[PDB]
Amino acid sequence: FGREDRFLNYFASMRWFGGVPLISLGKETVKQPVYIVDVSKGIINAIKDPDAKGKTFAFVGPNRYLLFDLVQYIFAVAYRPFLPYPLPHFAYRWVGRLFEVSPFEPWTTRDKVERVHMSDMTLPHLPGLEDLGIQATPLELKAIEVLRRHRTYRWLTSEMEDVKPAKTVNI
Amino acid sequence: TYKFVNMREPSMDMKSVTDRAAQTLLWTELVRGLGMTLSYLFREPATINYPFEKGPLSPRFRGEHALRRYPSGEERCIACKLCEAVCPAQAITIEAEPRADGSRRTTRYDIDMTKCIYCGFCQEACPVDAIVEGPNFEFSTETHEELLYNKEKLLNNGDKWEAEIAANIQADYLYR
Amino acid sequence: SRGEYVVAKLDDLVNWARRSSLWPMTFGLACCAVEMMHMAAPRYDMDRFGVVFRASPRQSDVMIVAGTLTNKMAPALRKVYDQMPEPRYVVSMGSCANGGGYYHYSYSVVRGCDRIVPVDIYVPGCPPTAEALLYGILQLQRKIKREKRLRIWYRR
Amino acid sequence: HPAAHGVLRLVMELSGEMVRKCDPHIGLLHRGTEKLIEYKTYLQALPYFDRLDYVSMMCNEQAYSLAVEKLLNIQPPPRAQWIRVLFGEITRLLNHIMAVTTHALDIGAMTPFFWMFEEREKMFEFYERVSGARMHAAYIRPGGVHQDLPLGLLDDIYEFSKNFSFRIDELEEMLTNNRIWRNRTVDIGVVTAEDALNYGFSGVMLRGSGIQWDL
Amino acid sequence: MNIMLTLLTNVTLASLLVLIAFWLPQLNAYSEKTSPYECGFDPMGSARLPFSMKFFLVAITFLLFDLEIALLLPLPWASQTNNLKTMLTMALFLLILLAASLAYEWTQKGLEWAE
Amino acid sequence: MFMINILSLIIPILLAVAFLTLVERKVLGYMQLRKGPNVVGPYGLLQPIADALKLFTKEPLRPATSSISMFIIAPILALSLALTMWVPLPMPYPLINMNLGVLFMLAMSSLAVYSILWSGWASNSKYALIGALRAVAQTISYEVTLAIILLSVLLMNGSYTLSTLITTQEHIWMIFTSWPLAMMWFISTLAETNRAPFDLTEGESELVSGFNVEYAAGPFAMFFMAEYANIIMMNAFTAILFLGASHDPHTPELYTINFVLKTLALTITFLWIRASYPRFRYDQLMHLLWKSFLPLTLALCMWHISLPIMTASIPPQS
Amino acid sequence: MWFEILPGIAVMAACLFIPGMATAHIHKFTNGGKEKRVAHFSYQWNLMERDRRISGVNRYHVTKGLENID
Amino acid sequence: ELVQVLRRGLQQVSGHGGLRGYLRVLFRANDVRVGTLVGEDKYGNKYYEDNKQFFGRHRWVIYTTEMNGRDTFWDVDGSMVPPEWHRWLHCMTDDP
Ligand SMILES: CCCCCCCCCCCCCCCCC[C@@H](O)O[C@H](CO[C@H](O)CCCCCCCCCCCCCCC)COP(=O)(O)OCC[N+](C)(C)C
Ligand SMILES: CCCCCCCCCCCCCCCCC[C@@H](O)O[C@H](CO[C@H](O)CCCCCCCCCCCCCCC)COP(=O)(O)OCC[N+](C)(C)C
Ligand SMILES: CCCCCCCC/C=C\CCCCCCCC(=O)O[C@H](COC(=O)CCCCCCC/C=C/CCCCCCCC)COP(=O)(O)OCCN
Ligand SMILES: COC1=C(OC)C(=O)C(CC=C(C)C)=C(C)C1=O
Ligand SMILES: COC1=C(OC)C(=O)C(CC=C(C)C)=C(C)C1=O
Ligand code: SF4
Ligand code: SF4
Ligand code: SF4
Repeated sequence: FGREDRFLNYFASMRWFGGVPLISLGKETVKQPVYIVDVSKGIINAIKDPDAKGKTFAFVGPNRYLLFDLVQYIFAVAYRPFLPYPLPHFAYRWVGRLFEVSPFEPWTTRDKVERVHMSDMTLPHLPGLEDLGIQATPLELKAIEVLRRHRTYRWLTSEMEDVKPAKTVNI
Repeated sequence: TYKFVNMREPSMDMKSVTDRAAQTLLWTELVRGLGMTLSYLFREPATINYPFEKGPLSPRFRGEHALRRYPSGEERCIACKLCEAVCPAQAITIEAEPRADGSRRTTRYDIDMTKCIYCGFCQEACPVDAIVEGPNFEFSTETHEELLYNKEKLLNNGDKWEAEIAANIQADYLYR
Repeated sequence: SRGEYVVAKLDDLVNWARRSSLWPMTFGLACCAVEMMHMAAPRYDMDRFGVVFRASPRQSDVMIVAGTLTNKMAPALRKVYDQMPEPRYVVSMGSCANGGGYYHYSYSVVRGCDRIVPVDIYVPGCPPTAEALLYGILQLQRKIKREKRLRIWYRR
Repeated sequence: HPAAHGVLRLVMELSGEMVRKCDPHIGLLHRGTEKLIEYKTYLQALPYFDRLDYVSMMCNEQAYSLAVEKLLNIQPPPRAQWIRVLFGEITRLLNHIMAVTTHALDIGAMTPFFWMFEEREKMFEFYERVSGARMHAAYIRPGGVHQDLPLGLLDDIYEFSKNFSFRIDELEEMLTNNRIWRNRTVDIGVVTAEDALNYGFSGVMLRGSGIQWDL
Repeated sequence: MNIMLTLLTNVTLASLLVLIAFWLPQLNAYSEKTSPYECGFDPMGSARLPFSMKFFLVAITFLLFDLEIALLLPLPWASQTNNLKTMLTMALFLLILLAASLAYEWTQKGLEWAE
Repeated sequence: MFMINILSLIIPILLAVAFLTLVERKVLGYMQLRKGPNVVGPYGLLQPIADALKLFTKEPLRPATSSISMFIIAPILALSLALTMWVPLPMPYPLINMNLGVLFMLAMSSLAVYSILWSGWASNSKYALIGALRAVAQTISYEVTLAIILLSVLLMNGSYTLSTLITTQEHIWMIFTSWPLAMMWFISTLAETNRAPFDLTEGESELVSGFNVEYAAGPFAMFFMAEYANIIMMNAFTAILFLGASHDPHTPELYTINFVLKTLALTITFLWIRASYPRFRYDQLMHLLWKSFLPLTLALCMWHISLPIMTASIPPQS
Repeated sequence: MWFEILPGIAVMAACLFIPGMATAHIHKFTNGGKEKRVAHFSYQWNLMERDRRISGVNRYHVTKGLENID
Repeated sequence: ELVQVLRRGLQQVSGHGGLRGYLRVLFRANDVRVGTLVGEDKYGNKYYEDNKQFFGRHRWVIYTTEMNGRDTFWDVDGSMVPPEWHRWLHCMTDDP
């Protein structure tokens, strides 16, 4: 997730349709997003690390969220009215197939819908950011730098410590 | 000795007062300005047809830098480093050593054309007319690195522009 | 192929439209702006090429950095470059903008405007003559003539 | 800003459009010229004065050369002094053309700028023919001038001079008696002679208040 | 009916021009691009703060003088009455009263802007 | 068939505006000892096409602080009103024949100010707000005097129908009867259209771009086209009002050619005036319109009410 | 240039020619070729309505002369 | 005297080798003036002078349509002038 990402911007742009369609209301999906600067610093460190020759790393964020909680927090940081409604899997797939027809960059695809609803894997046997000397930045410290663009003029100056960070399903 | 620019007093007779009233109510001076613009409309414009027509220049024009040779083909530069010393912008970098035949010649001669102020001091300082500012001025590039000249580029510029540089020097060396 | 021909023709049309109407921002810094004015003067008449000054950044296509860029001004120059709608182009004109020039080693001078904004054309001189800047603008037009946006989009 | 005349941050406190306070912020073109001069020799520091006031350049060269000559206890030859004064008057013509035309352009008169910049271009040609640079000549130096005049320069200067007065007359016909110009200029920015003296003013900014002073 | 169709056609053309301008080209909007323009530096305050009006009294006088336009407009038809004496006398009375109100506003420094 | 008429009205007007941009640029250039657009197309004949194509392929911006609805509405209203103000013009036959055409032009022209007002307010920037306030001041300056001048001139036409003006000046131009009213009307139309010396709402040297400083690409081009169409339309209105061409019912093309030549002369005079003078202060415009134009306009309105009654020259069509 | 300003002026003049001529020809085409009738007042409208009723083809511009009164 | 300038324009049309050459020189150089040929390059550039024109317009060059490898029918630039004709064309000298 970052300024030019397709993760936070993707959910923030769903306000144009009026509601947020989520499969199973997003209560059966768990996400662990990671900050862009952390990934880039990890790449540079892996270049500069001689022990990372044949290794395989897994870059994950510090907190795990339910999809419903994550999207609710996203809409709260952007100060937009949150209208979540459940959409069945086949209907969402049909919507994605319809959007796939764009000759330009599609707004969404069936594969994108599949990947959004799929929970992040837990791979504790792989090295992570911490093994390269990186402390992963939580979403609650960098969400405003992405979602402040999506606010209206009335809420443009609101500070980051106003939107009450969300609940994490951790352990 | 001084003069006044705004120290006149208008007449107060009926004739001049009526002329001023006519000027106020019928806009005489505005019509005169319109007439001046109309006169300018019908003159020939001063525009020239660049790039097919060029602006006038002189043999003293200071354009792109170049390194010159003697008629035998030997380089004129003998690495005295006076151009480097005199350069107000520290745009010239020089390294030299004895050549294989024992000549005093440079191994590195660079001019940073993004540091250069094009003052012509280097060609004044040169005692053998080795470094000159040529007549070329149309050498804009697309990258910054293309404006960092080394010895090969300057020698190529000299070989390219010698036919004009020699004639320009012949017409002006008696003033120097 | 038909589509290749159509995208080539459309790219040619859009390139001609963009390079035949270039509007530089009313923006100058130092001595080189005087030569910019002389390029706007009757002798060279940049407006006869379709080149028109406009004050607002939102109504500008080209930005000509004509003068020394200092550290106090770099935020404002970057701000007005960012507020230009795309496509946009930058012309670095003169030694000061190209690499610092006479003030390269100063404590308050940015050593080239390309440390702040990307540059398309570098016009050398201190100052470059009005004809030199005109040559730079025509070179920028020739560079715009060579863009392949729709062909590359089709090739994706 | 088109009327900022370069790099100026005027922070203005306004009630409506009435100007309650002006705060000029400068230094957006501070290049640290004096320190750099401290790091150069006397001939190397000459081109900086070309770039101090880039509208009147040979005048700055003349001032710097006069200071260095005073410190050197030497005297330029008479021909050098005559050439210096001639090109100083040409430079004054250039500066006054630029100032008046850009003042009118800021107020709203766009055309005299275009009329007079052709004469400015011809004077630039004189500059180039005498030095090889159109505006940054470095011609005037603490010994005199760098080079002698080319064999056909005085005739061309005379040809320009015998005609410049008609251009001045056309500019005056455009501006001097216009009622809109007078409305925009008369009784605007009035400064008293005592205030002008105490505030450090010089040149026209003194002479416009009746102070009879000219260096 | 014809006027309604003309208005609809003009509005549709303008709206289609806007829609073409907004959906045809490539958009790249970020925070710095969409910020307010204040000549390169951030503004100090808000543009929604009160902006004092120095010609308010002239604005109210304009409100009052606009209705005399509605009073004077039917004059081309009023010129066709049989009693031209009364019509001319009352029209001149209205115009004289308007000029008198203008003179009263002028002499009491009403047309001068506040400082 | 009426839709074909609407298109045949509005498309040539847009083309004329597009080429008026080029003509203005070339006229100003030649008045400034230069040439003007001469390169793209022979004699710059393809410059307007390039300008339009470049403007409509550029990114439009929506400011972060802007009120989006009014921001988008304002250019639509501007161009719609600019196109609409053409339908009652008799050339020599109007698209829409109205009993009160002059009142229609008055009402729609006074409605067109809200485009500038709402664009400046919705931009939510200081320079745009200053431009909008200047527009308010300008409208207050010119509206009443313009209305009284129109009434005074039409007291000799006998009605508010625009076609009757062709019959009124069948033998003599109306300018030989009301040339002072014509002078004040010309100045008032310069002030109405925000043209030099009365272009305060933009004020390039003072307010960067003024009310439209936040607009870019197509929305900005819309304001530009509305402005130039207003210029052409107001000069055509002045030509119909004060320089009446003779109309032959069996050959209206002669009248069309005559009227087009006269309105082109007036538009070129507009460009001339722009090229010849400096700009006013917007309080000085108010003082000019209220302390010089208004008393003379009132006196001349009294004069033109009295004169037909004294001279027994009252026009028909009560 | 000064005569190179003339092609653009000619193009603008040609563009401005089209509205009036087009309106005249469209009026002529849809009114039997005789200059579309004007109804500023109710009397002229009543005249047109009577013309429409007596035309026999529901078209006002179809004119019946002295051959319609036997 | 209007007939005189119209006849001059017709002769300008005829002096470029017909309508085709006239239109070629109009669309390539945006200029239809006729001058005295001074010389030609080994690359194809042609040089013309006309001393009745004011200073700046009295000398010009019609560029070649094909330089070393590129087609210069439309894309011409001032750097295609060789140094000797560069000296002549910029009025640094009087001798071609
Ligand atoms: C219908 C409304 C919507 C669309 C509006 C379209 C408006 C009409 C299009 C206008 C076409 C004219 C443009 C072409 C003029 C170029 C002239 C020529 O010179 O161009 C040359 C070559 O031109 C280009 O290579 C190609 C230009 C056109 C490409 C194909 C035309 C496509 C038109 C299709 C229209 C359909 C629009 C889409 C509708 C939805 C390159 O020369 P140039 O560098 O300049 O000049 C050098 C300067 N010199 C002469 C002084 C030395
Ligand atoms: C001037 C007066 C005359 C003009 C009259 C013509 C008016 C034309 C209409 C005005 C719009 C013209 C713009 C043309 C560009 C198309 C823009 C958009 O509509 O296309 C995409 C629309 O596609 C969407 O992405 C989704 C595709 C399908 C949407 C589902 C709706 C249901 C339609 C059913 C489709 C099934 C097949 C259809 C055929 C039966 C959106 O992509 P987007 O990136 O955002 O926008 C940027 C466009 N870029 C890339 C060119 C810069
Ligand atoms: C038997 C008697 C019957 C009736 C007789 C009537 C005859 C009366 C004769 C006098 C009437 C003349 C009308 C003139 C109206 C205004 C004149 C005027 O004085 O206004 C000026 C100002 O007016 C202007 O100067 C105009 C300003 C804007 C000028 C813009 C460019 C000028 C346009 C060029 C010429 C336009 C040609 C107009 C007609 C065009 C064809 C329609 C006042 O300003 P100040 O000098 O500051 O004086 C007041 C302070 N004490
Ligand atoms: C007439 O159009 C022009 C301007 O707009 C008024 C300018 O600002 C400028 C720049 C000069 C001012 C003082 C910023 C030039 C050169 C110009 O030609
Ligand atoms: C000579 O004084 C100066 C100006 O006034 C004429 C300027 O406008 C500007 C910049 C504005 C235009 C676009 C050149 C500069 C840099 C300047 O130095
Ligand atoms: S011209 Fe001046 S600044 Fe340039 S290299 Fe020579 S001495 Fe250095
Ligand atoms: S002054 Fe001349 S000879 Fe000496 S190093 Fe420089 S180029 Fe060579
Ligand atoms: S490059 Fe030279 S002329 Fe240009 S701003 Fe810098 S010092 Fe002045």
